[PDB]
Amino acid sequence: GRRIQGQRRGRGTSTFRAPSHRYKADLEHRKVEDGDVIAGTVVDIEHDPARSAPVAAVEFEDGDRRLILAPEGVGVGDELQVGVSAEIAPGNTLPLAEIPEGVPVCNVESSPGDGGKFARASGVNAQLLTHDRNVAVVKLPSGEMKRLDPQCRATIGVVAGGGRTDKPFVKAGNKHHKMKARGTKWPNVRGVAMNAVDHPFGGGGRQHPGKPKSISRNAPPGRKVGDIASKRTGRGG
RNA sequence: UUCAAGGGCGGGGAGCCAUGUGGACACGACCCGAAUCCGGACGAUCUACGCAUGGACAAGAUGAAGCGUGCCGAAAGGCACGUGGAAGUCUGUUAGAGUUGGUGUCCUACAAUACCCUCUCGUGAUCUAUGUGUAGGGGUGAAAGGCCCAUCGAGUCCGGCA
RNA sequence: UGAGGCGCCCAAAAUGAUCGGGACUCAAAUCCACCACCGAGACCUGUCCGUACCACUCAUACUGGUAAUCGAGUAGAUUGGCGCUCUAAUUGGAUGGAAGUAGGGGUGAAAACUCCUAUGGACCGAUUAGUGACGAAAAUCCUGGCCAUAGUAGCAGCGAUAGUCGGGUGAGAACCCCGACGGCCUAAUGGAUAAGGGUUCCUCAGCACUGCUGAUCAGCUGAGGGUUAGCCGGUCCUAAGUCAUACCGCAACUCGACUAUGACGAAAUGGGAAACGGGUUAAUAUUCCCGUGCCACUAUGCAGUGAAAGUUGACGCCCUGGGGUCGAUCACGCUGGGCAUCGCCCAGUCGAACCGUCCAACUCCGUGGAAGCCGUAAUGGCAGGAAGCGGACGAACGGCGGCAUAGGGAAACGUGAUUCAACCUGGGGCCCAUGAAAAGACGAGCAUAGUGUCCGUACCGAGAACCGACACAGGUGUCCAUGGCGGCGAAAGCCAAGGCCUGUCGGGAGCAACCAACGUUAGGGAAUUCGGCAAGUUAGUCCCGUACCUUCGGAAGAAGGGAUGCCUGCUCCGGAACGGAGCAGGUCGCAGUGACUCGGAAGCUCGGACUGUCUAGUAACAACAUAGGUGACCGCAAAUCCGCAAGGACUCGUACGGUCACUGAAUCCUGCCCAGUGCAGGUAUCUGAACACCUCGUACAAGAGGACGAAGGACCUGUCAACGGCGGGGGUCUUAAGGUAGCGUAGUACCUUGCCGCAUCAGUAGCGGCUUGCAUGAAUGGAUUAACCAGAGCUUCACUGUCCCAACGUUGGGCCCGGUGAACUGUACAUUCCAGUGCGGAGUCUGGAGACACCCAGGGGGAAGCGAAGACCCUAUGGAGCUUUACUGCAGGCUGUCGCUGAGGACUCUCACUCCGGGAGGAGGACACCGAUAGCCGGGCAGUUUGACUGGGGCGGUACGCGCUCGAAAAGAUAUCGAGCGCGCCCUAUGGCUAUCUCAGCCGGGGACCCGGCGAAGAGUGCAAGAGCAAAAGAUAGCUUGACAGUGUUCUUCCCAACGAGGAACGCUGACGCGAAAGCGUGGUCUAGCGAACCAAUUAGCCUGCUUGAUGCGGGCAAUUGAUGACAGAAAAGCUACCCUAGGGAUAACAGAGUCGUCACUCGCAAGAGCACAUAUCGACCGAGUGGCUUGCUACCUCGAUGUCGGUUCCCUCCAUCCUGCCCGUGCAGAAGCGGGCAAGGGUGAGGUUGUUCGCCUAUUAAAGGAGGUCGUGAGCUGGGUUUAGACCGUCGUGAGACAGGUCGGCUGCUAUCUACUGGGUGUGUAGGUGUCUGACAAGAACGACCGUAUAGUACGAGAGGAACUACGGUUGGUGGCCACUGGUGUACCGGUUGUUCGAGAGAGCACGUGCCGGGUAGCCA
Ligand SMILES: CSC[S@](=O)C[C@H](CO)NC(=O)/C=C/c1c(C)[nH]c(=O)[nH]c1=O
Ligand SMILES: [Cl-]
Ligand SMILES: [Cl-]
Ligand SMILES: [Cl-]
Ligand SMILES: [Cl-]
Ligand SMILES: [K+]
Ligand SMILES: [Mg+2]
Ligand SMILES: [Mg+2]
Ligand SMILES: [Mg+2]
Ligand SMILES: [Mg+2]
Ligand SMILES: [Mg+2]
Ligand SMILES: [Mg+2]
Ligand SMILES: [Mg+2]
Ligand SMILES: [Mg+2]
Ligand SMILES: [Mg+2]
Ligand SMILES: [Mg+2]
Ligand SMILES: [Mg+2]
Ligand SMILES: [Mg+2]
Ligand SMILES: [Mg+2]
Ligand SMILES: [Mg+2]
Ligand SMILES: [Mg+2]
Ligand SMILES: [Mg+2]
Ligand SMILES: [Mg+2]
Ligand SMILES: [Mg+2]
Ligand SMILES: [Mg+2]
Ligand SMILES: [Mg+2]
Ligand SMILES: [Mg+2]
Ligand SMILES: [Mg+2]
Ligand SMILES: [Mg+2]
Ligand SMILES: [Mg+2]
Ligand SMILES: [Mg+2]
Ligand SMILES: [Mg+2]
Ligand SMILES: [Mg+2]
Ligand SMILES: [Mg+2]
Ligand SMILES: [Mg+2]
Ligand SMILES: [Mg+2]
Ligand SMILES: [Mg+2]
Ligand SMILES: [Mg+2]
Ligand SMILES: [Mg+2]
Ligand SMILES: [Mg+2]
Ligand SMILES: [Mg+2]
Ligand SMILES: [Mg+2]
Ligand SMILES: [Mg+2]
Ligand SMILES: [Mg+2]
Ligand SMILES: [Mg+2]
Ligand SMILES: [Mg+2]
Ligand SMILES: [Mg+2]
Ligand SMILES: [Mg+2]
Ligand SMILES: [Mg+2]
Ligand SMILES: [Mg+2]
Ligand SMILES: [Mg+2]
Ligand SMILES: [Mg+2]
Ligand SMILES: [Mg+2]
Ligand SMILES: [Mg+2]
Ligand SMILES: [Mg+2]
Ligand SMILES: [Mg+2]
Ligand SMILES: [Mg+2]
Ligand SMILES: [Mg+2]
Ligand SMILES: [Mg+2]
Ligand code: NA
Ligand code: NA
Ligand code: NA
Ligand code: NA
Ligand code: NA
Ligand code: NA
Ligand code: NA
Ligand code: NA
Ligand code: NA
Ligand code: NA
Ligand code: NA
Ligand code: NA
Ligand code: NA
Ligand code: NA
Ligand code: NA
Ligand code: NA
Ligand code: NA
Ligand code: NA
Ligand code: NA
Ligand code: NA
Ligand code: NA
Ligand code: NA
Ligand code: NA
Ligand code: NA
Ligand code: NA
Ligand code: NA
Ligand SMILES: [Sr+2]
Ligand SMILES: [Sr+2]
Ligand SMILES: [Sr+2]
Ligand SMILES: [Sr+2]
Ligand SMILES: [Sr+2]
Ligand SMILES: [Sr+2]
Ligand SMILES: [Sr+2]
Ligand SMILES: [Sr+2]
Ligand SMILES: [Sr+2]
Ligand SMILES: [Sr+2]
Ligand SMILES: [Sr+2]
Ligand SMILES: [Sr+2]
Ligand SMILES: [Sr+2]
Ligand SMILES: [Sr+2]
Ligand SMILES: [Sr+2]
Ligand SMILES: [Sr+2]
Ligand SMILES: [Sr+2]
Ligand SMILES: [Sr+2]
Ligand SMILES: [Sr+2]
Ligand SMILES: [Sr+2]
Ligand SMILES: [Sr+2]
Ligand SMILES: [Sr+2]
Ligand SMILES: [Sr+2]
Ligand SMILES: [Sr+2]
Ligand SMILES: [Sr+2]
Ligand SMILES: [Sr+2]
Ligand SMILES: [Sr+2]
Ligand SMILES: [Sr+2]
Ligand SMILES: [Sr+2]
Ligand SMILES: [Sr+2]
Ligand SMILES: [Sr+2]
Ligand SMILES: [Sr+2]
Ligand SMILES: [Sr+2]
Ligand SMILES: [Sr+2]
Ligand SMILES: [Sr+2]
Ligand SMILES: [Sr+2]
Ligand SMILES: [Sr+2]
Ligand SMILES: [Sr+2]
Ligand SMILES: [Sr+2]
Ligand SMILES: [Sr+2]
Ligand SMILES: [Sr+2]
Ligand SMILES: [Sr+2]
Ligand SMILES: [Sr+2]
Ligand SMILES: [Sr+2]
Ligand SMILES: [Sr+2]
Ligand SMILES: [Sr+2]
Ligand SMILES: [Sr+2]
Ligand SMILES: [Sr+2]
Ligand SMILES: [Sr+2]
Ligand SMILES: [Sr+2]
Ligand SMILES: [Sr+2]
Ligand SMILES: [Sr+2]
Ligand SMILES: [Sr+2]
Repeated sequence: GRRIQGQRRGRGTSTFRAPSHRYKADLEHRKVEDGDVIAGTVVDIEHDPARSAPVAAVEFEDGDRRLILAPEGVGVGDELQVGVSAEIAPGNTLPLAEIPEGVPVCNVESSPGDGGKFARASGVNAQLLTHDRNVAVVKLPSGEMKRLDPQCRATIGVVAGGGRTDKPFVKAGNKHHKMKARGTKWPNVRGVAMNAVDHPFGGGGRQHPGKPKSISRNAPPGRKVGDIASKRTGRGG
């Protein structure tokens, strides 16, 4: 047949790329020499096109003006700290080691100095549970217990924008505007609604997948559609 | 070949070459005739979708939240009037976009998709110009096997090829 | 009373009857005899030719001879000859005229040869041997040329109907120019431009070309000329993004991703230093010239030490205040014009950049001191300091002054105001959406001077300059969005400025038919139709008023009702408007939203929630999307995806994420099933590859086996909002469960027009209910639902030419004339008609009939008309797209192993390598990544296959390999999807021999046993059938292994007649068994029980392997076993309605033709009953027929096409008669029924469901008959059904997909040549004229039917009931004609009146061929 939509994606053509030339900044933690002698002042709160959440512009002591992944409760004028000796206050960044157990953090680094990888979406937060000399245990938004190098930096507090998901889009037009700010092809035509040549589920008088939807992990691209390697399906049992 | 026998093939000198001609096989194989398949190229001046930078939307209707005033209330609030001006909101041949019916006109046409009346949309998932990107078993597709320069259930050109 | 001959009745069909026709009756019939004739290419006969044979001969050269026993021919075989080109040898012709061509003479059976004459003006032969791009009637053959078509179609149709009278120029004027009059265009038909074009621009001179006619004209032809820039674009900047170089990949590159660098990337329309006004030319113009001004850089001078922080460039959508120019309008003045019953109407009244100055808003400061005040259109503001007062900063493309005794104007050369586009500046609101960047500029003075180069510059910008082959009704961006009236308006309509008469052929006919657009139609009012399709109705604004239902938004403009102008004088709101809302009085019309503009309304049901999307070019929908619901994967060194790789999208993203899927708003809900399939997890044991390891084997190696065992599978578990499933049976069974809530005859229900009800005169429709559901049912989502809809169906009110039933009118065509001027199509002939025949669907054949030639107009019956090598169907060892547990492979994923890879069946470490980090360093780590290989998964991808037979194909079946009987016609051979029926083995005895013996069955004596008798065979002999067999071929007993090895002959397979395996009969040789021996035994009495090559295993001996020997392991001769049943041998599944090609009437669908079982109709016989009575009437059985209306059968015609059903319109016919006329019978009193006969003149109608045909139903009727004409009628109409592509449901299928099952949508080309006919002409014939006739023939339905009255309340009859003859009056259908009457029309005409323009008035134009309304003459009509 013809390559399915999931295969057109990988080519990274315009239709599938994110509007990067419109994105603001890479909200990675600042790189400090050591000591924590780095402080800045929240100079402004801005909208972040790539995450539908707010971001804060900070002016650091040494003269660096950088956008920051802002937690909830940060406002203009407030002073933020980034370093091993930073104060344990919402909005400050420091290694997990320096963080008191039982404190919600966000923008947690995967590997020390990478800039942050976990808990960066609207209103989410990781939960630092255990400390140690070799391993800091964090509970991520998905609820999974993650073991991290205690040298991994994080920001105290939860991410700004919480509850963004509580309000329904109501209209296709609203979904539309948001989708235009992402790297996604939208709207979505059902596989069952296409011709056999276009999808494993296409074809047949009435619409229906002429096959079970749970597909093997080993399936090749073009065939791996439907419920990928499902451990189970439905709501029952 | 055969204990044995019986079979098979060959045996008392005619061939070799040349020229014409009958016929066979591979090759285009008496000549034309068709839908393919493959290779390398050329096309996004059409069109599909995305992106960049610009542009367009008379007038009218309806009257959301919010706010106000008055009365009622212990309060919560309620009611009335006003204000306000929301909306993939209504009417609209505004610009602009489209095309339900006439199965009208035309059907060697004005036109290889046109004409007229009726009809639908017209502040938005809107329409539109230019630039720009995606290329052939590949694009693009709110999916009709639609569209990729009058051609697409696999473009076009030349070649494979007689 | 029997028999025979001829005839009669039985006896009905569709355009015109037939024996070929005429026509025939003591025959021109039939039968019995006879007589004489005609009539082939036969037969006889003369001459000649060919061929064969004979004699003579070198001869196949002559000559002679023979043919009763020779003379036709498609495919094909054989052989002699004609012509063409060039070569060679030999030999000729030609300027005293070659070849060729044209006409003509001669020869040859013919191919073809030759001569004469004319033309021509230079080459041309013959013989012989060669050479070959050597011969055309044909291929929808190719190219060129040409005729008919035809002086034909077009030069009309579009909301842009456009001209006319004079004159000018010229050889020539409808369309070239001037004037007048008349018109057209207003977001365009005007002005400026982008792309694109490229000289189209201007001038002069032209008209052969181009131009829908003409042309003096031009976008055409000839010749010249024309585009002038510091300040308008380019140039500069960067955008999405592109390229180049470096680096890396790649076999490689002109290929490819990242990362660096550099460059490229915006001409209307992104950012951006600076120019305005006027004048000038045939054509340029912010470019030239005049005046005035400005910017940048540089130099000099003065000033200045500031200089980079900040600001700007620089920004979304929606609402809105304020400032404010142009425009427009109002008031008054000035200048000029127009009009002249008034006193009005029009135009103008100007003046830039720039320099200078003014500042509202915003922000902030001082003062002040609000505890309730300040403020807005609105929000709002304040002791964190309100108002008020003062102040800093601070705007216009704006005001003001200069510019300006610049410019411009004939002149005047204004002044104020309102509403205010541009432009300036604020306030508010929205985002799961956040609305560029960079160069540059400001920051940062002034004088004077110098420099400011390079490229573009014309013109069109479109119903003739662009793209569409065109001077194409198409397509094509920007701005002019503020000209006047109008009105809500950037709407309509009318009119300016400006443009045009080129959406470019004209002339003529009261101008016919017919067609395209359109106006008006009495009464009825959807009767029309599949369907109100088409048309119409309603309409603007204000007031009153407004249901069910509802998600409380809506429904809603629901519905329904009323008002509407003008004039006079006023009130209210507001600062006011040339803004708005009202009042009082007066008054006109048919009509006051007067034209124009401008909704018809209501209810029920189905679907999809909604806005949105889509098949460019037959589908706009119920399909796609959607928010909402849900499930799946993934912690980021991730999941998913692209790349061979280098690398990459997602991703400046991180679970409130984003990937993969399903369902499809809300609301109420979403049951049972984990057996199969899918996914996932687990797994003692089982199974499970390669490397390494072990055993055997090999001096080694091949190889055989073993141990170990990953993923995977077995096995267990989880999982259905995972594929899917939820039946039959009984009061469980398959295969897990056995259908719960709901809904239900459904867009799903075959039966089916289900049944009841509603509604209608009548309702296959629709709605409600019932419901056992052929075959509903829960995210394959169920139910339900307000709102929405060019979605499907139904009903009602209103309205109407849809209809009854048509008419009249308008505009453009049509017709005639001038000019211009195609195409389609053409084997030939062609004046046809009725029958027949023929490959069964004829203008051309046969027989008749008719027919004087030509032309004009017409509507289209026929030419199975033209257009397209049928899209249907089948066939082909065709193609393609699609599917899958088809065949075979390939990517990809998982997994083991080896290399990378290091040190000390579980472990530590660091040093390769990986990742994080700017770095130090951290994390990990011999793993991972990568290379190689092995096992598993693997329609994600590729190549293929998927057979044949067949009363078409499919399904079914196998007549696909074998044996028997019959078919089979007495040798042999012989078909069908012919009839009956078998074989794919079985048997160590059920084989072989020998000995002894005789069987079924019946009878007699003591179903077992014993004895006797009869008994040619009916028994038995493995299994079909047919055949064979009795001291046996059977039975019993005993013995035995011949069911043996080798090798042939022959026949069969395969008649004749070639073909393999297989088989049989008969031999020779060897070895045996039994018998006294002859002899028997090559399996079972005979005919079925079967399998190639390649390969393997096996048996015995031998041959052989690359210089040589040995060993291993191979190659071969002969043969046995292993299978191909599609059985003389491929390894092999489907869909296509998205389809494509080659062909086929070799094969189907409709139709024709044949048949006539079926169907319709009739007849013979007459049982039976009809109270008695066969026959008033009904009528079984059985028998005999006719038709060609039903159906089936066949495959004869057609696949280079003969368009389906139904309807409609229009014409002809048949009779088997429904009515009407005339009769006969009756179980006929009458009236009326019932049955029958003659008879085809006429009639046979309107409606409800349904596409229907049919049929059911309703009211009428004399009756409301049936059938043929290609199931008459699409070059006539329709397009509802059927029958393409889109989509849904039920059922089927793993799936693609399928289903005379249902459902919504879905294209109808052509200018008539011939013929035919309706009408109209011109000629010829009869044979200069006028007028009047005849009547062969021809057409008619010209008339059909009914009601009523008198007869008569009579005849008849107890009564009830109730006729006729005849004479009358009227109605209806049909027919022909006419307009006094009634009615319609009446774009003659007269009137009323709305908007607008001409100043008013008067009088007029436009508002589509009347703006609208009223009346209406002639004429035409019903
Ligand atoms: C020129 S061919 C005309 S068609 O054959 C006309 C005939 C009329 O009987 N129609 C049919 O035969 C229709 C057959 C159909 C069949 C077999 N199957 C279907 O599903 N639908 C049909 O219409
Ligand atoms: Cl989202
Ligand atoms: Cl000859
Ligand atoms: Cl320019
Ligand atoms: Cl304001
Ligand atoms: K055919
Ligand atoms: Mg970041
Ligand atoms: Mg996008
Ligand atoms: Mg979807
Ligand atoms: Mg589809
Ligand atoms: Mg597929
Ligand atoms: Mg383009
Ligand atoms: Mg209001
Ligand atoms: Mg574009
Ligand atoms: Mg010679
Ligand atoms: Mg020739
Ligand atoms: Mg003609
Ligand atoms: Mg001239
Ligand atoms: Mg000019
Ligand atoms: Mg024109
Ligand atoms: Mg009427
Ligand atoms: Mg009818
Ligand atoms: Mg209509
Ligand atoms: Mg007032
Ligand atoms: Mg229905
Ligand atoms: Mg919809
Ligand atoms: Mg279409
Ligand atoms: Mg539509
Ligand atoms: Mg969803
Ligand atoms: Mg769906
Ligand atoms: Mg849907
Ligand atoms: Mg019903
Ligand atoms: Mg369920
Ligand atoms: Mg579904
Ligand atoms: Mg064909
Ligand atoms: Mg087909
Ligand atoms: Mg194929
Ligand atoms: Mg890295
Ligand atoms: Mg395939
Ligand atoms: Mg092949
Ligand atoms: Mg076949
Ligand atoms: Mg015989
Ligand atoms: Mg084989
Ligand atoms: Mg063997
Ligand atoms: Mg065979
Ligand atoms: Mg074909
Ligand atoms: Mg034939
Ligand atoms: Mg046939
Ligand atoms: Mg035809
Ligand atoms: Mg009769
Ligand atoms: Mg009687
Ligand atoms: Mg008649
Ligand atoms: Mg017919
Ligand atoms: Mg016809
Ligand atoms: Mg037709
Ligand atoms: Mg026609
Ligand atoms: Mg229909
Ligand atoms: Mg489809
Ligand atoms: Mg069908
Ligand atoms: Na092929
Ligand atoms: Na393009
Ligand atoms: Na309100
Ligand atoms: Na339309
Ligand atoms: Na292709
Ligand atoms: Na012959
Ligand atoms: Na031709
Ligand atoms: Na000024
Ligand atoms: Na003209
Ligand atoms: Na809309
Ligand atoms: Na299961
Ligand atoms: Na079901
Ligand atoms: Na809609
Ligand atoms: Na009419
Ligand atoms: Na005709
Ligand atoms: Na195909
Ligand atoms: Na086959
Ligand atoms: Na059959
Ligand atoms: Na044999
Ligand atoms: Na018959
Ligand atoms: Na009659
Ligand atoms: Na009917
Ligand atoms: Na026909
Ligand atoms: Na018809
Ligand atoms: Na038609
Ligand atoms: Na028809
Ligand atoms: Sr990052
Ligand atoms: Sr980083
Ligand atoms: Sr499917
Ligand atoms: Sr469940
Ligand atoms: Sr483009
Ligand atoms: Sr709207
Ligand atoms: Sr239509
Ligand atoms: Sr119409
Ligand atoms: Sr057309
Ligand atoms: Sr509208
Ligand atoms: Sr195309
Ligand atoms: Sr070729
Ligand atoms: Sr002969
Ligand atoms: Sr002969
Ligand atoms: Sr030739
Ligand atoms: Sr001609
Ligand atoms: Sr005209
Ligand atoms: Sr036209
Ligand atoms: Sr001339
Ligand atoms: Sr010109
Ligand atoms: Sr550039
Ligand atoms: Sr610009
Ligand atoms: Sr204003
Ligand atoms: Sr110009
Ligand atoms: Sr222009
Ligand atoms: Sr145009
Ligand atoms: Sr004018
Ligand atoms: Sr002209
Ligand atoms: Sr009239
Ligand atoms: Sr009707
Ligand atoms: Sr009707
Ligand atoms: Sr359409
Ligand atoms: Sr729902
Ligand atoms: Sr399972
Ligand atoms: Sr039930
Ligand atoms: Sr005609
Ligand atoms: Sr058949
Ligand atoms: Sr025998
Ligand atoms: Sr199947
Ligand atoms: Sr289909
Ligand atoms: Sr034909
Ligand atoms: Sr008769
Ligand atoms: Sr009668
Ligand atoms: Sr019929
Ligand atoms: Sr019926
Ligand atoms: Sr039907
Ligand atoms: Sr169907
Ligand atoms: Sr239809
Ligand atoms: Sr004569
Ligand atoms: Sr009477
Ligand atoms: Sr009486
Ligand atoms: Sr008029
Ligand atoms: Sr009106």
